[PDB]
Order: sequence, then C-alpha cells, then structure tokens
Amino acid sequence: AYTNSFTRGVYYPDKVFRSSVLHSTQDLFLPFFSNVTWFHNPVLPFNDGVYFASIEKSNIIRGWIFGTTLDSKTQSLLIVNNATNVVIKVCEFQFCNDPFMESEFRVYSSANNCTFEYVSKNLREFVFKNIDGYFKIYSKHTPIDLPQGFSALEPLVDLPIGINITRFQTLLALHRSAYYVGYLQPRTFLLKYNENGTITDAVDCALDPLSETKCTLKSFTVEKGIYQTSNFRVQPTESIVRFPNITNLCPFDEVFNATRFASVYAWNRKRISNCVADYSVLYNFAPFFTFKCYGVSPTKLNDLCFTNV
Amino acid sequence: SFGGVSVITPGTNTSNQVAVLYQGVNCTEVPSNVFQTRAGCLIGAEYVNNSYECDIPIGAGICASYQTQSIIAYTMSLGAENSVAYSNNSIAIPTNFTISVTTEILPVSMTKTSVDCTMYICGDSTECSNLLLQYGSFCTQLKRALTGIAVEQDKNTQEVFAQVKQIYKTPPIKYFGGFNFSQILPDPSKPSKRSPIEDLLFNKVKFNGLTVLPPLLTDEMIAQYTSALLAGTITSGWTFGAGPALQIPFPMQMAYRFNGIGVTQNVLYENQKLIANQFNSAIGKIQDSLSALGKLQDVVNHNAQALNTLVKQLSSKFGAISSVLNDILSRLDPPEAEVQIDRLITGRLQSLQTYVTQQLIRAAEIRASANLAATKMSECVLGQSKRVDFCGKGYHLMSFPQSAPHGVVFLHVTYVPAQEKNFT
Amino acid sequence: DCTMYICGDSTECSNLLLQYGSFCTQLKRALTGIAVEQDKNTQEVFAQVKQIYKTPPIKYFGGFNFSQILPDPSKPSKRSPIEDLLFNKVKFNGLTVLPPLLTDEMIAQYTSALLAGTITSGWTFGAGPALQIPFPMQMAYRFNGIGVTQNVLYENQKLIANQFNSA
Amino acid sequence: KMSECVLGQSKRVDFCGKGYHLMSFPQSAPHGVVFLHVTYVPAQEKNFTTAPAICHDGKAHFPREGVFVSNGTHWFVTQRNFYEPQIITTDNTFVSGN
Amino acid sequence: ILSRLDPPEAEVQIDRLITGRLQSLQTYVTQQLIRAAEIRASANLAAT
Amino acid sequence: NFNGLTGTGVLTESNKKFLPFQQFGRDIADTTDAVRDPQTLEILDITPC
Ligand SMILES: *[C@@H]1O[C@H](CO)[C@@H](O[C@@H]2O[C@H](CO)[C@@H](O)[C@H](O)[C@H]2NC(C)=O)[C@H](O)[C@H]1NC(C)=O
Ligand SMILES: *[C@@H]1O[C@H](CO)[C@@H](O[C@@H]2O[C@H](CO)[C@@H](O)[C@H](O)[C@H]2NC(C)=O)[C@H](O)[C@H]1NC(C)=O
Ligand SMILES: *[C@@H]1O[C@H](CO)[C@@H](O[C@@H]2O[C@H](CO)[C@@H](O)[C@H](O)[C@H]2NC(C)=O)[C@H](O)[C@H]1NC(C)=O
Ligand SMILES: *[C@@H]1O[C@H](CO)[C@@H](O[C@@H]2O[C@H](CO)[C@@H](O)[C@H](O)[C@H]2NC(C)=O)[C@H](O)[C@H]1NC(C)=O
Ligand SMILES: *[C@@H]1O[C@H](CO)[C@@H](O[C@@H]2O[C@H](CO)[C@@H](O)[C@H](O)[C@H]2NC(C)=O)[C@H](O)[C@H]1NC(C)=O
Ligand SMILES: *[C@@H]1O[C@H](CO)[C@@H](O[C@@H]2O[C@H](CO)[C@@H](O)[C@H](O)[C@H]2NC(C)=O)[C@H](O)[C@H]1NC(C)=O
Ligand SMILES: *[C@@H]1O[C@H](CO)[C@@H](O[C@@H]2O[C@H](CO)[C@@H](O)[C@H](O)[C@H]2NC(C)=O)[C@H](O)[C@H]1NC(C)=O
Ligand SMILES: *[C@@H]1O[C@H](CO)[C@@H](O[C@@H]2O[C@H](CO)[C@@H](O)[C@H](O)[C@H]2NC(C)=O)[C@H](O)[C@H]1NC(C)=O
Ligand SMILES: *[C@@H]1O[C@H](CO)[C@@H](O[C@@H]2O[C@H](CO)[C@@H](O)[C@H](O)[C@H]2NC(C)=O)[C@H](O)[C@H]1NC(C)=O
Ligand SMILES: *[C@@H]1O[C@H](CO)[C@@H](O)[C@H](O)[C@H]1NC(C)=O
Ligand SMILES: *[C@@H]1O[C@H](CO)[C@@H](O)[C@H](O)[C@H]1NC(C)=O
Ligand SMILES: *[C@@H]1O[C@H](CO)[C@@H](O)[C@H](O)[C@H]1NC(C)=O
Ligand SMILES: *[C@@H]1O[C@H](CO)[C@@H](O)[C@H](O)[C@H]1NC(C)=O
Ligand SMILES: *[C@@H]1O[C@H](CO)[C@@H](O)[C@H](O)[C@H]1NC(C)=O
Ligand SMILES: *[C@@H]1O[C@H](CO)[C@@H](O)[C@H](O)[C@H]1NC(C)=O
Ligand SMILES: *[C@@H]1O[C@H](CO)[C@@H](O)[C@H](O)[C@H]1NC(C)=O
Ligand SMILES: *[C@@H]1O[C@H](CO)[C@@H](O)[C@H](O)[C@H]1NC(C)=O
Repeated sequence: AYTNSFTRGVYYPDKVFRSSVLHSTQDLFLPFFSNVTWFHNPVLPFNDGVYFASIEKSNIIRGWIFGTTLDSKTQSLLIVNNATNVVIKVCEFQFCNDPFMESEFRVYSSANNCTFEYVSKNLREFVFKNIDGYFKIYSKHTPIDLPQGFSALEPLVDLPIGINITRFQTLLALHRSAYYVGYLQPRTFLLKYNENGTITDAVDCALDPLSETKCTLKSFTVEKGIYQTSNFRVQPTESIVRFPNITNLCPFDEVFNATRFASVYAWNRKRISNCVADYSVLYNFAPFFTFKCYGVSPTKLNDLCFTNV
Repeated sequence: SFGGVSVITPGTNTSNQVAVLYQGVNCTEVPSNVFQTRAGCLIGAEYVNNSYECDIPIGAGICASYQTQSIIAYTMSLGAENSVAYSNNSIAIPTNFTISVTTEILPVSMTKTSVDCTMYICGDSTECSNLLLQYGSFCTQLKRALTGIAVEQDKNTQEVFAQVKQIYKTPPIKYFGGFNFSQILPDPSKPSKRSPIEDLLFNKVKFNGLTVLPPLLTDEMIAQYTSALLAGTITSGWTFGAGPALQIPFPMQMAYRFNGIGVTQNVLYENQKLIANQFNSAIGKIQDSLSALGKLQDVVNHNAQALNTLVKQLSSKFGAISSVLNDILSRLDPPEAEVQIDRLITGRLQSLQTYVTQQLIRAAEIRASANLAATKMSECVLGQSKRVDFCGKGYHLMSFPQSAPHGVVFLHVTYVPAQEKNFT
Repeated sequence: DCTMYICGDSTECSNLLLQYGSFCTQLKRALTGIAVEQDKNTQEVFAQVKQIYKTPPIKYFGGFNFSQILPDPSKPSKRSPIEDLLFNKVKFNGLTVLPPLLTDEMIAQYTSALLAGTITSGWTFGAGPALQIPFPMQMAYRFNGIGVTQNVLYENQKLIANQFNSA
Repeated sequence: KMSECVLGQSKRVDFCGKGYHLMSFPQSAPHGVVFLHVTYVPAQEKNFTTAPAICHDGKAHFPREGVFVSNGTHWFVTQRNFYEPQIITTDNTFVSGN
Repeated sequence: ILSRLDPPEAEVQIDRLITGRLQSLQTYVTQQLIRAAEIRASANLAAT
Repeated sequence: NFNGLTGTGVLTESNKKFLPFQQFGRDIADTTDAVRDPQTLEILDITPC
C-alpha cells in the first residue's frame, strides 16, 4: 500500500534560537504531500536519509539495522531499546537473516571491534540522515492511517560514527505466547516561528505556484496582484558531434603492405603529413601478435592531434 | 525558448485558485483553459466575450478578475459610452449643484540615515581599519553624499508648512455661518493636539553603523503650522498671505468665492442653509473613507528594504574564503589574508556606494513631490485657483491642510453643477 | 534574467555566482519598479475621461472641418489622418521586453473621447456632466476669455473658420 | 517664471514674489538669473460693520462689485481693495430676490 | 576556462568574468533609473 | 567568547526561553543576540555598546 503524507517530516534544521521571524531554510526534508510507502521484512534502500513514522501504543519496533552490506566482515550500526533506554552501538556484527521465559535478542551472534558504546493511539516519528560521517536522529513522541497536522521534530542524538549507509532493515516483536518509510529530498521551506521559538507552520516552496509566490514574498498571505516568481527554460536533448569525412586518408595502406620490407640495419622511414587519419583499420585489423602503445592509449588515437607521424 | 513565469492570484483572503502566465511562450512549447495573448500563454483562466473594468492588468489590453468562483481573462473596458445630443441651437444648463470634497496625499520628507563606513566594512578590527587607508577618501564622499541629502529633508518640510509668519487662532465660538469645522480644527482633548481627522492619519500609518537621524521638526510642530493655516483661511480668507490678516465673516467669504468661478452671489445667500448642510455631510464622509495612504507607506518600505539589503551584503564572500575578518587573518597567512580582506573591503564598499547612489536618486523624487506640495499649499489653500484639476475636480472653492506622518493631506472643496435641462 | 546574462546556463559559474549574495534580486526589483511606472505614466496622461464620448453622425459644426484630427474608420486602427502620419514617420540571453498594458487602439479611444467631448460640450465635461452648446458660440466665449468682445467672432464667423481650416 | 512673471501678469500665489504681482524685471547673474519682483501690498486697515445686501421698496439689493460698509451712522459701497466710498444708487447695485 | 584549467585554477577566472559582467549589468540598471525619472517628469507635464 | 562564539557587547539577564537543545539565539537578519552560559545554563542578551 501507499499513503499520502500531509505536512510531515519537518525538523529543526539546526541550533540557534529565534523569535517571530519568517525564516527561509534549505535542507533535506520529506516533501509535503508526498508518496510514502507502507509496510505491515525486506532490505530497503537508503539513498539519502529516511523518514520513519509508526502508530501503536505497544512497542513493536525493536530497533533498526543500518550499513552498506548488512553483514559481517565490515562494521555496521545497531540501535536497540529494551525496557530501560536506547542503546547506540557500532560494531562488526553477524545478523540473523530473520532477526527478532521472556528471553530475547536473537538479532546477532557477533559484536567484534566495537567503536562506540552507549547505555542509559500513539505516534512515534523519526528522521534519519547521514552527513559528513554524522548519523543524526530526530524524534518526538506525541499521543493521539495517520491523521493530519504539523509537529516539528527536535534533535535526539549526535553520533560521530563515520559509518556509510546504503541500506537498512527493521526489527519487530513477534507473538509467541505497522510502520512507514519515506525518504528525504533537497527542498526549501519558509518556516514560521512563534514567540517561544518553535516552528508552528511551514510552506513547501516547490509545490503549487501559489506556494512559490509565498516563498518569494516571505509571507503566508499574498495580496491580490501579479507576481513574478520564477522562469521557464527549455532544455536541450541529445549531444550530436558533427565532423568532416576524410578524403586524403593519408595512406597507411602501403607502409603496412610494402611487398619488399627493409633489413633492420638500413630501415625505411616514412613521414606522414597534414592528411586524413583513421587508426580504426589498425586496431580492428584482426590479425596481430604484439601491439603495445606507450605515449597514448590505443583507443585515444583519434581524439588527439600531432604534427609529424 | 525562455521567459518569465508570473502567478495571478485573487488574494489568499478570497480563494486559493491561481492562473499562470508564461511570458512570450508559445502554447505548444509550454511543457483545461489555455488562452493565447500577445504577452504569452495564460493557463487556468477562462476567456469570456464580455468586457469589464480592469482589475488585475495582464497586458496588451487583457486583464483578469475573480468574478465568474473561479478566475477569468478579458479585454478591459475603458468606460461607459455616451452620445452627446449635439445640435446647432441646443444648450444644456444646470439648475442645481452639489458640493464635493476630495482628498489628495503627498509625501514631503523621508527618513534621514547615515552609515559609518568603518563599522560597516571592518566592524571593530584593527587590521582592516589600517587597510582602509589605502583606498583614499571614499568615506569622505560617502559621508558628504548622505549628509547633503539629509539636510534637504528638513528644508522640504519648512517650505510646505512654514508659509505663515504668525500663529493664528480661531475664536472660541467655533461656529461659522452654519459650517461645522470641528473635524479639521485641533480638538483640545487628544494626544498632543490633532484634529479628529488627523488622528486617523497618524493612526492608520544601532546595528553596525546604520544610524537613523531624527527630523528637525517634530509632529507636534507640524500640527501647529497646520492649525495656524486653518485659522487664517476661515477667519481671514486669502488676505493673510499678502499682508495683514483682515477679518471678514465667513458667509461673505463663500459668496466671493462663488463670484470667482462665474456664479452670482445671490445664489449662495438664498441657499446658505443647503450649502452648509451639504458641506457638513461631505466632510463627515472623509473619516469613513479613511477608516489610501500608499504614497506614504511606499517611502517607508522602500528605504527599509534598502537598509536591510545593505546589512545582508555583509555575509557575501566576494571571492574570499570567509566573510568574517576575525576568521581569515587568524587562520591562513598574513600575506594572503590581506588580499582576501581587500576583496571583502571592495565588495562591501561597492554595496555601500550603491546604497548612496540610490539615496540620491530617491532624494530627487521626494524633493520633486515636496516642491509640488509647497506649490499647492500657496495656490490651493492661500488662494483660489483657476488651474483645471490642480486643486481637485470641479470648480475650486477652497482647501484645508491636514498633517500626515511624512507628508501633507489636502482637503479640496469644489463646486460641481448638476441636473441640466435642454433649452433653445 | 541575471543568471542568463552573467553565466549563460553554466552550472559551475552559477554556483560560484551564489557566493555574491543577492545582487540578482536587486536587479530585478529595480527593473520592475521602473517597468510598472511606464503604464502609470501613460494612464495618467490619457485617461482624463470617464465616459467615451462619440460625435454625431452629421458634422456641420459651423464651418470648421476637423476631419484631419478625428478618427477615420477606413484607416488602420481607426486613427485620424494626422495620427496615421505620426506612426508613419516614427531576443538573446536573458533579455526580454514587456508589452504595454494600453494598446494603440485603446489610446485612440481616449483621444477620440477627448475630441468628441470638447467639440460638442467645450470644457464643461471636465467639471461635471457634459453640457452641449453650439460650436460657434463656444468660440465666442473663448474670445471673451482673452479680452475680445463677442461680436468680433459672430460677425467674422466665416473668416475665422477659413483661417482655421487652412492652418 | 521668465514667461509668466516677466512677459505677463500672473495670478499664481507666491509664484512671482510676496504680495499682489504687478511686474518683474530680470537681471543676469553668473550661471543664474535674478528676478526683481514688484508687488502690491495693502496697508493701514480700518474696521467697519458690513451687511450682505440692502433692502429698499421691499426688494433686496446686492453690490455689483464691492462690499457694503458702515462708518457708524451711514452706509456706503466700497471697492474691496482700497477704501473709497460712494453713495448706494440704482446704477451701483442690482436687484435679485426679496 | 573550464577546459584548460583545474577546478582550483578555473574558479579564479570565473570570478573575473562575474565581476566584470556584474559591474556592467549593474551600471545598465542604474542608468535606467536615472532616465526613468526624466520620462516620468515629462509625463507629468503632458498630463498637466 | 562562549565556546567559539566571538563577539563584543554588554551581557544582561534575558527573558527568552530556548529549547532544551539550543545554545544561542539570533534575531531577524541573522545576528546573534542571546547566548546560554555553558556552566550556569542561563540565557543572556548581548546588546551592543
Ligand atoms: C593491406 O592490403 C590488404 C589487401 O589489399 C588489406 O586487406 C583488406 O582488409 C579489409 C579488412 O579486413 C577487408 O575488408 C578487405 O577485403 C581486404 N582486402 C582485400 C583485397 O581482400 C589490408 O587491410 C591492407 N593493410 C592495412 C593495414 O589496411
Ligand atoms: C442647424 O442645423 C439644422 C439641422 O440639424 C438646420 O436645419 C436644416 O436647414 C437647412 C437649411 O439651412 C434645410 O435645408 C434642412 O432641411 C434643415 N434640416 C432639418 C432637419 O430641418 C439649420 O438650418 C441649422 N442652422 C443654421 C443657422 O445653419
Ligand atoms: C438641489 O438638489 C438637492 C439635492 O442634491 C435638493 O436637496 C434635497 O431635497 C430633498 C427633497 O426635498 C430632501 O429630501 C433632501 O434632504 C435635500 N438634501 C439636502 C442635502 O438638503 C434640493 O432641493 C435641490 N434644489 C432644488 C431647487 O430642486
Ligand atoms: C459638528 O460636528 C460634530 C461631530 O463631528 C458634532 O459633535 C457631536 O455632537 C453630537 C450632539 O451633541 C454628539 O452626540 C456627538 O458625540 C458629537 N461628536 C463628538 C465627536 O464629540 C458637533 O455638535 C457639531 N457642531 C455643531 C455646531 O453642530
Ligand atoms: C435634450 O434633448 C435630447 C434630444 O434632442 C435628449 O436626447 C436623448 O438622449 C437619450 C440618451 O441619453 C436617448 O436615449 C434619447 O433617444 C434622446 N432623445 C431624443 C428625442 O433624441 C436629451 O436627453 C435631452 N437632455 C436633457 C438634459 O433632458
Ligand atoms: C473637409 O475639408 C476637406 C478639405 O480640407 C475636404 O476634403 C477634400 O475635398 C476636396 C474637394 O473639395 C477633394 O478633392 C479631396 O480629395 C478631399 N480630401 C479627402 C482626404 O477626402 C472634405 O471633403 C471636407 N469634409 C466635408 C464633410 O465637407
Ligand atoms: C478692529 O477691531 C478689533 C476688535 O474688534 C481690534 O482688535 C483688538 O485690537 C486690540 C489692539 O491691538 C487688542 O488689544 C484686542 O485684543 C483686539 N480684540 C480682539 C477681539 O482681538 C483691531 O485692532 C481693530 N483694527 C484696527 C485697525 O483698529
Ligand atoms: C459718516 O460719514 C458721514 C459723511 O461724511 C458723516 O455725516 C455727516 O454728513 C453730512 C451730510 O449728510 C455732512 O454734511 C457732514 O459733514 C458729515 N459729518 C462728518 C463729521 O463727516 C458722519 O459724521 C460719519 N459718521 C461718523 C460716526 O463718523
Ligand atoms: C556544571 O558544574 C557546576 C558545578 O561546577 C554545576 O553547578 C551546580 O548547579 C546546580 C543547579 O543546576 C546547583 O544546585 C549546584 O549547587 C551547582 N554546584 C555548584 C558547585 O555550584 C552545574 O549544574 C553543571 N552543569 C551541568 C549542565 O551539569
Ligand atoms: C506512488 O507511486 C507509485 C509508483 O511509483 C504508484 O503506484 C502509487 O499509486 C503512488 N501512490 C500514491 C498515493 O499516489
Ligand atoms: C538492555 O540492552 C543492552 C544491549 O543489549 C544491554 O547491554 C543491557 O544489559 C540490557 N538491559 C537489561 C536490563 O537487560
Ligand atoms: C577487527 O577485528 C579483527 C578480527 O575479527 C582484527 O583482526 C582487527 O585487527 C580488528 N580491527 C581493529 C581496528 O581492531
Ligand atoms: C562512503 O562511500 C563512498 C563511495 O560511495 C566513499 O568514497 C567514502 O569514502 C565512504 N565514506 C566512508 C566514511 O567510508
Ligand atoms: C508558549 O507560547 C504560548 C502561546 O502560543 C504562550 O502562551 C506561552 O506562555 C509560551 N510558553 C513559554 C514557556 O514561554
Ligand atoms: C479578509 O478577511 C477578513 C477576515 O479575516 C474579512 O473580514 C474580509 O472581508 C476579507 N477581505 C476580503 C476582500 O475578502
Ligand atoms: C505557435 O506555433 C505554431 C506552429 O507550431 C503557430 O501556428 C502559432 O502561431 C505559434 N503561436 C504563436 C503565438 O506564435
Ligand atoms: C465570442 O464571440 C465570437 C464571435 O464574435 C465567437 O466565435 C466565440 O466563440 C465567442 N467566445 C465564447 C467564449 O463564447
């Protein structure tokens, strides 16, 4: 299934307090009214950040797995949260292909070379991104298909890990005795701050022509008139490189076909001039035992120009 | 193909519908309602065959309006048609008249600003301050250019209001042949001393060197000039502007003023009650129209936007590695820091010089307006003019000044004929 | 279009250009401010009427022949013979020209309304309702306004009309 | 101003000096012009009692030009710009209304 | 400039073109503001 | 200097309320006008001389 977001995935772009100031910011957000996949599991791509919402009073989501290979022989991130608190950890793991008395934690079976440790209905939103080796998490837990409203998310962690991520999975608590996945794109918003310094509203500056007018004017109320907001630029397609033909193919055809060659001690010497050239007959000749080219590569013998051959 | 893109909106307080004009783009190369105009392709509005008054101007005779729950395009109408029943022995002569009162608003002065060049460019930095010595006398030019136009701003307000030698007062018995002037005369029970109408006019409207200087004349001082002009024209007519103020009763002043436009004086004296009733209602309508002033708000907004832009140019690199002078020099190499700081100085100096050039160009516009306002003060308030349309629409009788925050508002009283009949 | 002039659609230059701040916003505001006043300047010179006045089908007037300044339906855009003579004597990278709001036809409508108003009602329509008066009598009032008596017009009506028509 | 103050007489207030414009004479100055403005200024006013019209034979009489003044015991017609009284006659006035 | 220079060397040459072309375009617009005041003054005389 | 924030001005008790992750505030036009003391966790305004 797929659903329609409304105004979700807006987080505080940075520190810096602020008052009544319609501030304009450019960053990685979840676009407003976007197409978010729905899951009720398989390895998903990363590509640039992730939006992750969910709904449920109990706690079905039992951590995430991130990284490039999601396997051993290389380090990865693992985030779990038991009934105590969140545990960030970065080791080399060996993950079960299906990870999940009251005994638990059958997720991995190896934790080598740990480079980071840490210990300590309802809507639980997260924003994940990974920039310059920093893995950021924003979150907020607000009590009540998702509803409709606006709520800005605050920083949770600051993790100087260094980890690369291209794919991730999720972890669920099974029965033995619902979540969303969006992605972030570079967009521009106009953010409205209240006197307490919180974000109360936003405008997506890449949606309906009216929003582009609001963003250019730095307002949420536009007065009647006509406004120049942007520009139209037709784009070119295809790249055609035209050129001459040949004519004086400058006949290699005899120096490689001379019926009477010359003994080595008195070797012949033919100098090409400003004529046509086409080495495609040499490289593609088909019959050859040794062909080694030292100055330039054998294929770039046409993308160059020399004086005396 | 390239071109601008404009957004046509009825206002967010009316609807959220919108139409888009692609300027000089053919309607086959854009990627419902598509309308081709000589100004480009209009999409999202329907074109009708009727003709309305222009609301939102599109161009080349085409306008848009929000009338026919949607958005439409149309060729604006210039006005209603009227054929005049001309013949060679027919005349139309009025049998009645109305008194009309209209307003006119003019900016007189603007905000006096100065910028300290050293705090803008360097900002408490000794390495930069010494480098300013290698550019010569640029700051000398900057201070004189802004000061030379700041002095004129006080001159502009003296020439409009200080056109009377004495401070005239009205008698306590505020009652003039039946005319009620209490909305234009000072009301002894208000902030400072404004008329009830001036209260609408005033109620409706240290960073890093960027300093704002106060005007020489305060708003209380301008109110006192305008109340003296009002007292003179009601008690003394137009005599105080050519010598000593000479008293004459007001009913007799109005009779002279009718004579000056071609109306005999008996027409006033036998209808005195009607003209006083019409005047008193016409003045009372002014407060409804005020409760307009865009000619004054534009001056404040244009200068505020220039001051904000000047500050924002302090975050440009202008081809340096950092915008902060305490950064470059600290982490780099002095020989290189000097060249990069000189790039910041040059870029910021060019911004500041652009600011000054635009203030001189804008100062000429305010002076041109203030010269017109001074001319109207003498020719509309201190006398009766025959210049067509110069002192309001209709046959000029009289004018009363009102003060505004950075300008002056004239109340023009004109005579307009009505109810014509046919004669041979 | 600031970017198209300075860089000309090149991503390396246009990204470096961003380092100079907002000069390209100032350029647009300056040009917009003077491009809007061009229609305001024209609007305030010609739109001095509320009604569009038309002349009568007959055209005796009094001897005067204003046919050289009044519209001619047989000419392009219904201009006068003199307005036609006047219009008979007098693309790239990021540069465009905006059309005026008032077309030439609309300007001809303003001038024909002023011309139809004054020939039939004199100056009365600029102070109120248009009041007709015979043209010959309008000229006699105009002489009075300069200190000449009225009989000088009425006894020389053909002479004044002949001098006007020839001039 | 050269056209309107020197080549003619203006009624524009304060355009050709202070007072009632009579005439002006130009003088040449380096890079400029100097105007010598000749004006009419009234002086030495007296106060009088006035009335808009006079009744005679049950009819209202209005002045053709001027104002009615009273010196305390008798009424006269004067011109408005210079005190010069004349007797009120039927050639000085016109009749309109009752 | 983008074909016979490495990126650290081409940036310097692009800034020279931006500065020159920006200066010329900014001069163009200033001169139009100065002429625009004159046509407006003429239009006010024509309206009068 | 507040752990990197370099400036000049008069420090006074503020009446703003930061969020429990924010160090300093800026005004409109993006200039720092308040900071939080790292040790005492109090917000101070930074008016100019
Ligand atoms: C030397 O000459 C021979 C024959 O004259 C060339 O052989 C030709 O090779 C091309 C490519 O395979 C064939 O399509 C032709 O049919 C061949 N010629 C004949 C007559 O069959 C050979 O290419 C020449 N040497 C070089 C270096 O070009
Ligand atoms: C004023 O115009 C009217 C027409 O509108 C003139 O009446 C015409 O007079 C001529 C003779 O001069 C007759 O031949 C026509 O038959 C009349 N027309 C009508 C409809 O009766 C009138 O003569 C004009 N006045 C002057 C002084 O020229
Ligand atoms: C001239 O016109 C005015 C209206 O503009 C007439 O005055 C109005 O007359 C009506 C009818 O008697 C009254 O109900 C209104 O109250 C009057 N208005 C005012 C402001 O007094 C006036 O009667 C007309 N004069 C003539 C001679 O017809
Ligand atoms: C002149 O008009 C003013 C209003 O602009 C009149 O003042 C009003 O008078 C009535 C009757 O006393 C009161 O109910 C209002 O409250 C008054 N308004 C204000 C603002 O005080 C005034 O009476 C008029 N003067 C004459 C002589 O008629
Ligand atoms: C004076 O008389 C003329 C006719 O000579 C009147 O003209 C009328 O104008 C209206 C439009 O306003 C037309 O619909 C009528 O057909 C005209 N009538 C005639 C008989 O042609 C004109 O209205 C009169 N003026 C006044 C002030 O009453
Ligand atoms: C108005 O006057 C003009 C002349 O100034 C008349 O037009 C010309 O008339 C002569 C004959 O007298 C012709 O030979 C010309 O060809 C005419 N010119 C044009 C352009 O047509 C005109 O006929 C007069 N109008 C009326 C109604 O009498
Ligand atoms: C005309 O009479 C008025 C009084 O009705 C004179 O004004 C008075 O002038 C004296 C002397 O300057 C003052 O002391 C009084 O206060 C004035 N009275 C008022 C009510 O203002 C005026 O001076 C007389 N004009 C002439 C030429 O004598
Ligand atoms: C007002 O002026 C008149 C006229 O000068 C004075 O009245 C007298 O009028 C008779 C003729 O009816 C003359 O013979 C007298 O010489 C006049 N007397 C004077 C003193 O001029 C009248 O006195 C004047 N009134 C006042 C109050 O001065
Ligand atoms: C940093 O350390 C200081 C002590 O050096 C802490 O100051 C304490 O603050 C609490 C209130 O928050 C007071 O009740 C204590 O009495 C203070 N201690 C002293 C010795 O003055 C300060 O809270 C610490 N900051 C943080 C963020 O933990
Ligand atoms: C999201 O896009 C997919 C195609 O990538 C489409 O099948 C799906 O219907 C879309 N979802 C919505 C809510 O439009
Ligand atoms: C919670 O999980 C962490 C990580 O596995 C572990 O170190 C910690 O002991 C757990 N707490 C309890 C009470 O089991
Ligand atoms: C990581 O662990 C492997 C053994 O699994 C070891 O050989 C290697 O030295 C470790 N790397 C570091 C940086 O400790
Ligand atoms: C992440 O992968 C990119 C290649 O996609 C590589 O160039 C980069 O060095 C990696 N980052 C880290 C921190 O290993
Ligand atoms: C938060 O803002 C509300 C208004 O939205 C205000 O009433 C309240 O006092 C603020 N809270 C604080 C702690 O300043
Ligand atoms: C603007 O909105 C207000 C309510 O906020 C309303 O009273 C007013 O009529 C609206 N104006 C228009 C033109 O719709
Ligand atoms: C757009 O192009 C078509 C041909 O493809 C042409 O017929 C039409 O006139 C063009 N429109 C304009 C406004 O030039
Ligand atoms: C407008 O009228 C023309 C004829 O003059 C007609 O062809 C056209 O269809 C009409 N337009 C509409 C929208 O009805």
